[PDB]
Amino acid sequence: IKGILESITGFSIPLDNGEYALYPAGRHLRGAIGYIAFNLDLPISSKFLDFDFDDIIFRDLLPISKCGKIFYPEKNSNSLKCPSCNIYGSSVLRNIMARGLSYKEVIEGKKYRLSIIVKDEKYLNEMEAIIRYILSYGIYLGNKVSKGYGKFKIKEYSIVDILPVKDSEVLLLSDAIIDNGEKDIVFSKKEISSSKFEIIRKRGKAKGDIIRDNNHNGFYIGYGGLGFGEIISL
Amino acid sequence: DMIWNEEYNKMRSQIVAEDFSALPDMSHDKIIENIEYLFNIKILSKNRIKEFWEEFCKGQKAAIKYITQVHRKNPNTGRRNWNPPEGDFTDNEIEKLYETAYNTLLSLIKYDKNKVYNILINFNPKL
Amino acid sequence: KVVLNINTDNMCNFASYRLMPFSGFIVEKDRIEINDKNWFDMIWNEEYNKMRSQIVLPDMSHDKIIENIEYLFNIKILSKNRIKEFWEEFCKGQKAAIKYITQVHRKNPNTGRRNWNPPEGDFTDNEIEKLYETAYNTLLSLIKYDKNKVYNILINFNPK
Amino acid sequence: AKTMKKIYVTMKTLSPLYTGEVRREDKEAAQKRVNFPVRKTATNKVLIPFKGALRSALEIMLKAKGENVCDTRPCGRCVTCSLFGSMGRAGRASVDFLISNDTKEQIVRESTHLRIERQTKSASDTFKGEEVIEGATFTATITISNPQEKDLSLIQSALKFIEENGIGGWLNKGYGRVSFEVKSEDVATD
Amino acid sequence: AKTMKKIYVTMKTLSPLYTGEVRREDKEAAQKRVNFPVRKTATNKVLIPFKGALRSALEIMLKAKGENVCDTGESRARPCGRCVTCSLFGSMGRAGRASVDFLISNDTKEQIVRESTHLRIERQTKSASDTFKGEEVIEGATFTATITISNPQEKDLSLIQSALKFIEENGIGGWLNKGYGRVSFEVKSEDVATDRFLK
Amino acid sequence: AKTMKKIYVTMKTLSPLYTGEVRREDKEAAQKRVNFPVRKTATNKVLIPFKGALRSALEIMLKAKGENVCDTGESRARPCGRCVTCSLFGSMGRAGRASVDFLISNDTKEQIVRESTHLRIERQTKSASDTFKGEEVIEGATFTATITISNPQEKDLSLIQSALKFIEENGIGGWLNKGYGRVSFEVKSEDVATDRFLK
Ligand SMILES: [Zn+2]
Ligand SMILES: [Zn+2]
Ligand SMILES: [Zn+2]
Repeated sequence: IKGILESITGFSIPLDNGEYALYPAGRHLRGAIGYIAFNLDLPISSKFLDFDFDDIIFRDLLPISKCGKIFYPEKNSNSLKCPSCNIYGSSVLRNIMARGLSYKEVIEGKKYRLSIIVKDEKYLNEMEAIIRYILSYGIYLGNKVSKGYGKFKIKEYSIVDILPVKDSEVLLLSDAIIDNGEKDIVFSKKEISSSKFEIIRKRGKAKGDIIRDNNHNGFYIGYGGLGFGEIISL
Repeated sequence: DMIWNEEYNKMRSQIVAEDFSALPDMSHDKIIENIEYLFNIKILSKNRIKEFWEEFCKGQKAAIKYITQVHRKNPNTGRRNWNPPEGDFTDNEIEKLYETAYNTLLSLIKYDKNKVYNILINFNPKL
Repeated sequence: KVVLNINTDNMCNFASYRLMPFSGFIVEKDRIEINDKNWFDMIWNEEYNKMRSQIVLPDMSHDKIIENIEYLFNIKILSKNRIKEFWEEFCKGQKAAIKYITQVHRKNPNTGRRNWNPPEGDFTDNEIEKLYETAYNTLLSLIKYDKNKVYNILINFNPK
Repeated sequence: AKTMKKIYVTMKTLSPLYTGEVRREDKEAAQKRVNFPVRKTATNKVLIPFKGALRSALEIMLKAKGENVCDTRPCGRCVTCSLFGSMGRAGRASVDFLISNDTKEQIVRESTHLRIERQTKSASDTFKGEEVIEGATFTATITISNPQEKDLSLIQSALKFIEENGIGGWLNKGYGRVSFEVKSEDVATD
Repeated sequence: AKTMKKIYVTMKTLSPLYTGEVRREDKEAAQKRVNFPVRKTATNKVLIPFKGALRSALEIMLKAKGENVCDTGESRARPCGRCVTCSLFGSMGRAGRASVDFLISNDTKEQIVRESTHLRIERQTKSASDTFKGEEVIEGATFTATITISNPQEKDLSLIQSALKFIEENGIGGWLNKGYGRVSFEVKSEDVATDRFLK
Repeated sequence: AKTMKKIYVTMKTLSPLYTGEVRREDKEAAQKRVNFPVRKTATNKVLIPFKGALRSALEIMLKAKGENVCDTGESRARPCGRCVTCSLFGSMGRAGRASVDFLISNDTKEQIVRESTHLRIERQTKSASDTFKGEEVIEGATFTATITISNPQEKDLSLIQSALKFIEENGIGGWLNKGYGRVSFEVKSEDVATDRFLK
């Protein structure tokens, strides 16, 4: 499901070592949508509760550019540049000190990609319902969801077919998970109506690196899915 | 009764004729020349030009009414309401300059509002 | 359909009939409406603001410019507000700034008042008129320069 | 969870409103001109913290009427902890920011504030702050999940308390006095 | 904390009122016709800063009487917390107990604001050396403000009323030494529980 | 600061009095009938500017006496700040201590303001070459002002009373050369304490 999301209120997603990432990741999208499906008792909730399901792949929200295409990551850096057009990064983070609380927030108004993929007919009605909900009443990503930070309304919704990358020469669009990886990817898995919190920290490989690997792992999928690692045709 | 008569006179003072609701022609150059001549001999003064623009913005009819009120030679007194000209003039030149003011204002009555506004800022910048 | 937009409060009782002297306007439209003066003042202002809607280089030395503007800032002719206004004019072109110095230096024919601030001190009247003149030449030569030099030179005298 | 309440709250300012600009870079960029810039988006619309104001309104009102409501360190057993969130459990009332409908150039106006000596009657200090004009209509969409029965009453009670006291900053000078219009709804189905 | 005090202040202008425009864009849009604009709303209703006048009146009278009151009107004068003015109207720490609204007019600017000619006359020439225009509020204009007091003390109403007599004597707004701003005040006070808005 | 001088000024007209309308809208509404209206309230009571009259009086006499007293009558003339009339009526950095109220009449236009016919007579023909109609305040009309002096000195009563005697001599308002504005002043002074309003 290809789409364009526009932020009217900005978002704040933190990382470790006092960094905040440029773009909202697909793990945040997933967590928001699974909350939203919980609030509407949609039949897929239990599956968003599971961190393993790979049928629905919520990719990462990547900043679209003036080109209209998707900005692509750059190895050994903290920015993304439309190969089509000469950069997104380290100029949209904005330092915020609010009644004691000091954090960082990525400024609003920029347009990001809403590209999810659905490999079964079991959800087209369900996703439809979630995009319809995201359309009429918005979605929220990041911190301070109940304070209105992270407002994200749709700007475009197209149900357009998708096909895997018929290339073993693939560039990592986002942070893949490998057993001996160097970038520690940290995320979390709450459990509402159970009061359970956990911080999932797993090693893996960073984005913007070309991988010469004949596996091809379906469409992207590096191994976590549910966000995590993506790939693009080089 | 007295406060009613005073208030009723104040009422008709308002909504007179057609506010904000049959003319000679002369070139734009002629109009600047005549207003520029009558500015410097104190006939078309700044108060005159102000009340010109106030009666013009309420319509052409109000401007014709005010110009016929100023130019009206009163048969009892023989006095038009123009400001008397400054300098040495005989009587015939004085009435000819008053008729010049008559024709110039009645001819700019026919023009549009932005061709009047731009002709009375260089005499009245606080129009 | 006669609609009363007069306040029906504050109404006396005379001859077993309630009554209130009114003073307003009748408006034809379906409705024969009764409005007060405030309404006519609002409509008069709206139509008046609808009619007013249609409203369309002796270069001396740099050291001269600094010395002149130092003297005029000390004797209080070229003040902080006038420097800021001249900077806003020079920041909208040079012709605008031509018109602004023309407006300030315009001696009124009747009064003989130039819109500069009277020089603080004890100068004679011919000296005051020549001081207004060198204010005119100093500003008018500063319009002939470019934006960087005009900026650095005016910020010494108006820090904003 | 099968029922969800969306409280659509529009606002029109009756007094000039000030809420402080919160981001350090845009504050410092505006501090060359404005000593108190107003909170603005990158799309030039005024953002207003709304959750804390409604929360504070419930804590003073329910402390006065005698409910066991914590003073904000939450409790987790009070109904303000059920509405706007405890430290463990999340809040049922997810409150949006009160975004402006119009743009900065139409509703935000730079202005002068003073400090006046009390024996000389002259201006000792002078500073500039940006404020939002009156009649500028703002909207927010308060979301209450697992709606209890007395949620809309509590929200409108807080809303009338904000109309009584004000929102944003400089509330004791007279700023932030606003009027509120609410339209509710329920959300189910696909 | 279980009680709040509402003081509804209505004010009638006796000699004409001036309170200058603070908004830069509105003042500069008014500079084409007016040199001294009056402080208007965007809803075309005159606003008058009221908390500063009350605080200044209370500090002048309480300094004259001989309480331990400070002066928040000097250049870098930090207000303390140990006053009755700093308890009512605030300090750098604890906020003001009295929330004082703006004095917003009951009528629009078409009815009560009049553009005015003011003069400066030469002494020996006895002619008008300078002329300018300023907007003034007509006499008889009614302005409404409300002062809420959270955690009332007993002498709060008396202090607010004493400050209102001081403003009646001295004036509100600007041009106070030249006759402007002399007003009359009427107070309607009530005690309301803070749970007044709960159902 | 613990005391304030209050000068209650009761003025009575001995000649007809004219000062002029200053609001453009009331002047326009009155100039359909009256070429020179008096300055009036919206409550139909005549106002007469008072601070400029007292200040002009004091600068003329103190400049004739020889004291270092500045002239604020010249075009955009800055007050010095170090003279007597800068202390009493004001300077750039310090507001004047004598808050001078407007001369509000005791009566109303229908009792004191009378329309009037003025003439301009040709010197050779003895015929009325011109005429005009101006409103004017009658003789015996009583006006009330209050001068409130904060932090008073010793000489302030003598200065205000001397300036009032100068205004009695020379006139107040407009048309002073043709005989208008000749008045008498009655002074009731009283020293009050600044904490009088505090209960
Ligand atoms: Zn709690
Ligand atoms: Zn204190
Ligand atoms: Zn002086």
